[PDB]
Amino acid sequence: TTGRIVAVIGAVVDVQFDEGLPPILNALEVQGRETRLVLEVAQHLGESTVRTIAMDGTEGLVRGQKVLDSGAPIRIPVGPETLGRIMNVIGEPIDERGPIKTKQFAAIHAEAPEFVEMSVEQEILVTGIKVVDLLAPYAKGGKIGLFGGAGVGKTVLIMELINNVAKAHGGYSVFAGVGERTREGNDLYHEMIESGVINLKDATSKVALVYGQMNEPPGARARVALTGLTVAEYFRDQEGQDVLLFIDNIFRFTQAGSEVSALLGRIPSAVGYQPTLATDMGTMQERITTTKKGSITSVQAIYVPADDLTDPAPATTFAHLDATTVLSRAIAELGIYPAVDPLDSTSRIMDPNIVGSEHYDVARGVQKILQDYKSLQDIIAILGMDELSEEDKLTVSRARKIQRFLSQPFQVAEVFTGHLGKLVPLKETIKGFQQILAGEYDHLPEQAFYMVGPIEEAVAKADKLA
Amino acid sequence: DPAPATTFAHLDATTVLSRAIAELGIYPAVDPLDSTSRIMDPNIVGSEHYDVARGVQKILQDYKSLQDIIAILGMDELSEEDKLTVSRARKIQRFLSQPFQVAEVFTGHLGKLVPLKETIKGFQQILAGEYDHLPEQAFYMVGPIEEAVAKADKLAEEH
Amino acid sequence: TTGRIVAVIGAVVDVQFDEGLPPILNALEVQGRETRLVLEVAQHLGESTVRTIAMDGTEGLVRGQKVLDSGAPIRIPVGPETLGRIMNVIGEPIDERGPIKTKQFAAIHAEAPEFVEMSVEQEILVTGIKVVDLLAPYAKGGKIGLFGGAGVGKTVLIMELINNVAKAHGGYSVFAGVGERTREGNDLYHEMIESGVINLKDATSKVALVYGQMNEPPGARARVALTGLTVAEYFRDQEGQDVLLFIDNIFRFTQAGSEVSALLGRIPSAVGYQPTLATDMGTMQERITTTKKGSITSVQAIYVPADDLTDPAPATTFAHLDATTVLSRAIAELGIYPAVDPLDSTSRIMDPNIVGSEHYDVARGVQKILQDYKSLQDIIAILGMDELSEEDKLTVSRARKIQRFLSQPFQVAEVFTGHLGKLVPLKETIKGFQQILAGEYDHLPEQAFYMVGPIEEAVAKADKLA
Amino acid sequence: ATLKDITRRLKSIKNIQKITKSMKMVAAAKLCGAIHSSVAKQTTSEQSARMTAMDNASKNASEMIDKLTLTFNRTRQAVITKELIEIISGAAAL
Amino acid sequence: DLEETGRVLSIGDGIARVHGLRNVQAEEMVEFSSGLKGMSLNLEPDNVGVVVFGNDKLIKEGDIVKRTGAIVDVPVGEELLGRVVDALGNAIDGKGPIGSKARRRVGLKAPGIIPRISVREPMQTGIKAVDSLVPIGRGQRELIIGDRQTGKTSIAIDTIINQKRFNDGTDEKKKLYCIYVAIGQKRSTVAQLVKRLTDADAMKYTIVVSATASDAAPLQYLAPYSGCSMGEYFRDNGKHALIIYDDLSKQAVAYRQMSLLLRRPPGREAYPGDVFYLHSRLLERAAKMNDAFGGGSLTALPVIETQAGDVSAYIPTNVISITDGQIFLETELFYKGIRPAINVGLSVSRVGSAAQTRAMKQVAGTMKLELAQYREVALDAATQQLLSRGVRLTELLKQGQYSPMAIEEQVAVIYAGVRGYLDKLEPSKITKFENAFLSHVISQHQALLGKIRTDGKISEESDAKLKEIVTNFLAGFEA
Amino acid sequence: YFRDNGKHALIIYDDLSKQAVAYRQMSLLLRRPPGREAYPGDVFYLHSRLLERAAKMNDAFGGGSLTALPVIETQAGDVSAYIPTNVISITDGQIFLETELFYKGIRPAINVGLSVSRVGSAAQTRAM
Amino acid sequence: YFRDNGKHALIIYDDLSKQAVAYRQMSLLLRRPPGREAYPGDVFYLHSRLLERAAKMNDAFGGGSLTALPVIETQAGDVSAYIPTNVISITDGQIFLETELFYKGIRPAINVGLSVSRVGSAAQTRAM
Ligand SMILES: Nc1ncnc2c1ncn2[C@@H]1O[C@H](COP(=O)(O)OP(=O)(O)NP(=O)(O)O)[C@@H](O)[C@H]1O
Ligand SMILES: Nc1ncnc2c1ncn2[C@@H]1O[C@H](COP(=O)(O)OP(=O)(O)NP(=O)(O)O)[C@@H](O)[C@H]1O
Ligand SMILES: [Mg+2]
Ligand SMILES: [Mg+2]
Repeated sequence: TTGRIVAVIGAVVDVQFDEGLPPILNALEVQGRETRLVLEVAQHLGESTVRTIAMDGTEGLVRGQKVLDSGAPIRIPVGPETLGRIMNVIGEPIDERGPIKTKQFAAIHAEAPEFVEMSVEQEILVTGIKVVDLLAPYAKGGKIGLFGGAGVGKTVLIMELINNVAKAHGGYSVFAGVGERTREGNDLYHEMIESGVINLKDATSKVALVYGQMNEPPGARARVALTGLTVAEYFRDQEGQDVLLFIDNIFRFTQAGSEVSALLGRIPSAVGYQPTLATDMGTMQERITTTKKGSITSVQAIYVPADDLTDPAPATTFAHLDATTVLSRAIAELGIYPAVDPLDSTSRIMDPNIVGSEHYDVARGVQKILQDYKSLQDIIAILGMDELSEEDKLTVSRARKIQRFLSQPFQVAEVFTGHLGKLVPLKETIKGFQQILAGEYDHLPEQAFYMVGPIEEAVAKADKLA
Repeated sequence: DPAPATTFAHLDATTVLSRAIAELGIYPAVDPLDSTSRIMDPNIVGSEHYDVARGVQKILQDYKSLQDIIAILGMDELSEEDKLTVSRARKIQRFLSQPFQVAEVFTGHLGKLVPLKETIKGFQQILAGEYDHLPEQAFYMVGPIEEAVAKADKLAEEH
Repeated sequence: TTGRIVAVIGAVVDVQFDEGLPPILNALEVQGRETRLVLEVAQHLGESTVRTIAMDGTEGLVRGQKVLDSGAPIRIPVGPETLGRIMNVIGEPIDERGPIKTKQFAAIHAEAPEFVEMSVEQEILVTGIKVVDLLAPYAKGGKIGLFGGAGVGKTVLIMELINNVAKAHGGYSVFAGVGERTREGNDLYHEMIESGVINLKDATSKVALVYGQMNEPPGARARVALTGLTVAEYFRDQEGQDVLLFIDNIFRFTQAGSEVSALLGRIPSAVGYQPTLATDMGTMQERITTTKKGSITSVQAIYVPADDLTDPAPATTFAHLDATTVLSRAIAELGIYPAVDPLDSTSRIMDPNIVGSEHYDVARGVQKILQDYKSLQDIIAILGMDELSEEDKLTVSRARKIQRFLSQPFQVAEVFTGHLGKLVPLKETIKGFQQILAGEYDHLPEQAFYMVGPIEEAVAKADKLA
Repeated sequence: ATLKDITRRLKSIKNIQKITKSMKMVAAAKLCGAIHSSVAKQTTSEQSARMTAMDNASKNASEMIDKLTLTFNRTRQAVITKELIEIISGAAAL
Repeated sequence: DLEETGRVLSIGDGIARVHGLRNVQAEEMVEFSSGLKGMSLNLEPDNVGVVVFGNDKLIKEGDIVKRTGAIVDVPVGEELLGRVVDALGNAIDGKGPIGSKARRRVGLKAPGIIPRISVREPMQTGIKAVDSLVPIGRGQRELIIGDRQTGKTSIAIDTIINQKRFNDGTDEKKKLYCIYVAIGQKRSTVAQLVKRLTDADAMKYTIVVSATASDAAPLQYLAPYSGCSMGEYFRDNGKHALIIYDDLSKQAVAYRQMSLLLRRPPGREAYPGDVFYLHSRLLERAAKMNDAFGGGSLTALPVIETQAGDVSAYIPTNVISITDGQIFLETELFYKGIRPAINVGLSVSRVGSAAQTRAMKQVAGTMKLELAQYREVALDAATQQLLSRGVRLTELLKQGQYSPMAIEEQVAVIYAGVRGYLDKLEPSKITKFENAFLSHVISQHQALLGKIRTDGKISEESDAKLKEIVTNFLAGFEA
Repeated sequence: YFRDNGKHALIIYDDLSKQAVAYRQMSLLLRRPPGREAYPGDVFYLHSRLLERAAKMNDAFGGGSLTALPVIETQAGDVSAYIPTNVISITDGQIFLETELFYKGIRPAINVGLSVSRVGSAAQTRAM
Repeated sequence: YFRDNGKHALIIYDDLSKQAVAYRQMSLLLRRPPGREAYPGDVFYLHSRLLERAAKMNDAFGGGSLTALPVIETQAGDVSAYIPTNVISITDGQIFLETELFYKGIRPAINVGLSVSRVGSAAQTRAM
């Protein structure tokens, strides 16, 4: 049956049907248009009229324009032929490499795994990053979130994690660009074709790319995540493999939701967001998961608007994570990269029965001395360090070498650090710190532990300083 | 907050409780500097009753002023005159606390009930300087000013 | 065309015109009232009904009461005969000196000069007041933020400026009392009469008064700045003068705006102001600049909310300022008049490319010597003013000569001070301080520079006092 | 951040600020940095150091107050803005 | 006729409700009686909401409305160079009609992933600090953020004025057409701006789109987009452009007015939820095309005004989370005399390195480091030598206004500070030394500068000679 | 009445704060448009017209006067709050009271540094 | 059911905050005006209604019970925020955990300073 547009406001389009009303989520195709314009049915307004959301610009639409009911949600290609390709919200290829001939197609909307499909296996995923490896190890099959403010470190980190992890990965990965910088996809795409994780000739590619950058309208940015998500689900279930799913900024999925919620006729919730922020988010995050049928190690970059971690968006994101890496501008401004907050990043894997007592005991040693140094910062700012006991000065000193020894030069950032990248092993990181704590290096200067790999390179740099 | 701020003018006497005070284990946690009463006039309670009250409140306000000064300096800079009031503030502060018959199950002590006159005397004497030889603890959670000395004694013998 | 009041909700009135509908900003005349009640159009609600904001009480109005479309917006008397007179919001004389017999009339709502009508030359409006002309020059056709509460020389600096600009520039002046207190409004009137700027006898008046009393509704208080603006415009576009516009409390204009906005049921923006904040400030502020014909410079008194410079009101106002004259009790006490702070008052135009390299280096030298002397204060008092090197003893001395030379006797003070006021040309001030800085006048006593005019009167005053 | 808390730290640091500036002068007239520090670990000086110490301490507090106050107003503006949006959402929900 | 027409049902709040126009397209330009133009924003069952591009007080109930049958677009082309127009493209410099023969929608979506390539061509601002520590690349976006009166607008003007040395060349692949959008500023400043540009002989390769404080919100809301389309013209046709949105901060509050007026739910700082999309879509249009798409580009230096240096504010962080770097201008550095007041330690160029000339890379590569060591330590011969370099290099980055340097002269002046021919000199003089040293090299060594301008590198041959030119200058320098 | 008949009257409005509170209630119950602190947009117009009504009339009108003393209850001393702001401006001066000065002993509790009459010495005999 | 059959049940409401969240979302889409931080007017009643059901029945009613340990989440540690104070002013005390004590090594991060039980002694065995 034929539906007709009866109203258009930005990205919300009301379509009235005279016969056969399209159910919610059903994807309607707008007629009379140059490129495919999909509307997603969001609600039944009554009077045979449905309110939808456009997956692309709605410029040019005219009331009375015909809209077709595809009879199903937004279905995208899933399968091995997606690998090495770049697709948009609605699964159309955008890498100028022609149709994506997959057998199966998949709806980008699906129910999350049931409670009986849940996995309880915890097994660390060492990353080579001392701060993450140490204080809040990532977990294979786990949900890693990387919170960070504008320009703090999310991207570079996700990139390093793709370097230090993805490459040494035996399986398929899915990178979902959501509301970020298009030239970044550009960067990523060409960095992958280089390293070879993407192959344009032989069919050996291992990465599937879904993109809906900050140039896209709210409806897209609001669903791209589900698309990348859906492409990851195929690899997990319909193939039972270990799937890596990177998503640079899932916060954009929520932000986008707010733009359209406005137009949908919803009274706004706290801070202007939509009422459905929590649920909307749940029905998505819950699909990003490991089941008994397969695994998904997801790494999600999370933007903190106005650097406010209490903002409904990020706030609401923590409960969905198995591991959190909180980046701080204050730390970044002291030139500590990655600007990871030693005292606000967590991992369900930070358990002695899981990473050992030596690992756990050092981790807590570090979060204790830094915590104790942090509580002294009040006194240091007013009365300097001449008003601290002899004991205090000692911790302050070890904290400062620990803080710096937490930094690390990543390959993906060599241009800004002016140092060759470093990949530190786990034992080496445990060791390095056990030592700084035990006072073993209380004779070396702070600046010696800054921007270095293992502890050994902390010493080398010390001699050079003489 | 609107709710409480609108409720004040409806009262002829207000007793304000203070987390800060309760936190210093002082009960009732009544704020001495924020609890007021309409009859707090010398021509209704007499001059003796009034003066002591304001005398309490003042030394307690002065003590708040030294809270800061000593917060950076330490207890060894105040002239023997000021550090003297600090030492009385503490005692007057502590003497305002009082065990309740209704709060036995909490404190574990025997609730006391103080007659007015014994209260004024009680604070009249402390402000006088009389009990500057007794330890603060002696005034914490007691009845009339006597138990203070008594407790202070039970305190001397135990040492 | 005649309308009929169909809705009155406080200072808001909706009128229904059966045939001809009055455009937005068009003044309507209420029929059947003792005084004149003007309703300024604000919206076309539809159904031949228009909404408006009353310029005076709305008590007595009845649904059905007749209303007349004045054909255009609020028009007021313009031209010479307005000077010395105190005008109401709508153009009515409120000084009870009868009618304001003018042959001309103008609308309070006029688009700002077009881009071509713009001056591209940066000229400095000489006030004859040393500190002003030397440390914070008044951009001809620029806005200057007058900072300082009351009892600091405000009313005196305002009139003096009126005098000087008149004596050395032929241009008149207008005073828009936005949200004035009837009390100070009265005080100012007579304080001006006894100062010469206003003459109730011979047409020698140099200023036109326009008032917007607090007891007047937000609608009224919002338009005054424009009424007084329209008055000043006549003298710029009709007599090619370089007028001077005084807006005492530009803030209360802003606030006046928000109240209108709210009354009209618009959704406030951050901090409760009107969404239109910047545009309300734009449309008006932009009518103040240098045109091919002449120019209007305006001194607007500013109120910083909660002492917060970032609060919307001021921050929206600082976008339109070229200078700031800061009055200071600290200065007023020392007996230094005008009590203009030589270090807090500033100018955008204080640039070599604009005020000449010469003028620049002088203003800079004076700013730096004061800064140097202001620091020394500590040492001088504590460490004793006995161990001051040669370079340290001259600074303090010279600075003091400068600091006092910054004082100036106003011609409008003659009435009480019993001292001939002085109007220093830019040339004299530059050289005056230029020399003091050299040391040419170090062999003179401080009081020699206190309360004088050109540098000459400094030496002449020195010998007499020996 | 909370207006109640910021207001608490500002007052508290404005106080400290006053007391430290006062000590700098007394010292000037006559904690002393790392003076007692050095000799133990191993007047003119003593006062020198005390002058210096309180001085810096005085600045360090003012630079701190200067930063709290900005946070004060930012946060002051935010609270008003919040209270208002709440007030209107209810009205626009009627 | 209600298929291509409509009467105005109501006009107030800034949005005009039109009856009819049964055939209008969303985002379609429409024309009123008074000649004023609008855009179809909201298509509803019984009316059409029209954003009005201009004074909406001129619209009255009943007014006829007509379809232009077109989605909002603006004139585009080389004929716009040396001109001043308003958001709609209407010339406003009295100089008459525009010889425009092409048009382009202002809302065109930006290039996707495929057609791009990492910036790689220099976007020489002529500013020492910038072109050495925060190197911009053609096609990149570099936010210019700082407080009011910090020097933001200069960073940009000196940049436009710098290009002249390139456009008066022969090779179209090195020229840089410029576009300066004026949003929310005062006409006078614009007036004063082009007049300045004219004197520097910059306006001929410059377009100036203006939507000042007097212009209705929508106009200001729009302006940036129109200037972009014009910039895109050069981008997509193999040419290089540089668009400057002089503060989007004002385009944001202008949008906020329409949002709050259209009753869209207020969020953080009362702004709408889309104040980010507003800036992300616009700025995504700035880009570096690869050879298979023309190889041209569009560099955007947007400006953001912070409140008391609070870069964590809502808008400031949005744009930051869009652009490829920020140039922080500190108020304290400004009133302290450091001009340009570029807080180096905070500023960045996430993509300008590869684009930086090999010349700078050499000297400036070591300079970012020496300023690193200095920023840290700011007795002992070690650190004493670091503080000396620091205050000298710092005075080097000091620069005047309206006088952009040439990339080769920079490496020359910088070359000094890095190798150490300033160690023995005193601070107060380093600037006096510069003006003297630079005017000296320019005059007596066009060759060396020319070989560096031409090799974009300070070869071992150019280096040895540049060492001479500096050593034998210190001698004859009058303290 | 006294102001118009050569007589002088001093009027005290105990907390206009409360009056405003009442006005708002009516405003919001009628559904007018709410603003800062939910107060109607003309709340300022409410106090301005009341406070101006006070005046020192001219000998021609009798010489009578109506002096006003409105009271404003601040919260935690926030004077930068909507109504306090309002009134502060509308009136000619302020006598600031404070708890600290109180329990300290300074009674009445007036802050000589913060309180201010713009009329100053005008109404202060030379003796004073 | 247990509390009404001479048996004792211990209930854990793992996160009333999220519960408050969902409640708000529902109310918002039922078109009831929003409020403080956008929650419903009766968010207080949302929890007070649930927690009262926890109780110690007398022997005439079986003598059973139902004890609750509702868990509340705060942001930036603000026990002084809406919901958080809503519940606190309901339950008979509260156990407060802090991140500060957590890193110092104090696990379980229970800050005695703010943690109380309005039952106190009433709920402890002789020996302990
Ligand atoms: N590991 C790192 N080493 C050195 N510099 C870093 C590192 N991480 C971040 N940075 C710096 O911060 C800048 C940008 O960080 P980036 O990875 O883009 O942040 P982001 O989280 O993605 N922010 P955004 O996307 O704008 O919200 C880089 O240009 C670097 O200067
Ligand atoms: N490189 C420079 N050297 C010296 N002075 C400079 C320089 N750049 C700017 N200025 C001065 O600073 C003033 C204004 O700077 P401007 O370019 O407008 O800064 P802005 O950040 O854009 N502020 P604004 O546009 O007024 O909000 C000018 O009047 C110049 O005198
Ligand atoms: Mg990123
Ligand atoms: Mg600027």
